Amino acid sequence: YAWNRKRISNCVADYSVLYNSASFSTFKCYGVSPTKLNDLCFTNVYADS
Amino acid sequence: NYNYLYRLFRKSNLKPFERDISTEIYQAGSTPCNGVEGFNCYFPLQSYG
Repeated sequence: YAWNRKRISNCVADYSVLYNSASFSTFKCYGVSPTKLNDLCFTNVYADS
Repeated sequence: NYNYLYRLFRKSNLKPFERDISTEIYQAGSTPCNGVEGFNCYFPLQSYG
């Protein structure tokens, strides 16, 4: 109910070996593209973990 | 009546006045597919309820 609002943005979502790592859970963002994460800079993305 | 099937996505974009009768799937994410085709492969066509 008090979900977070940390502004984790304007960074690099590097995923090259992250995708290869099978132990990883999930990183594909269908909002824009699973591949469009490396050089994508996030405007004001807020995490609600 | 599920006899009507429509495509979910195509690797290439539209091309005017063309028909596609393919059934393979692309390695997208989650459980993309096995080898080239088979189980854990999301069908590229969905029917209409």
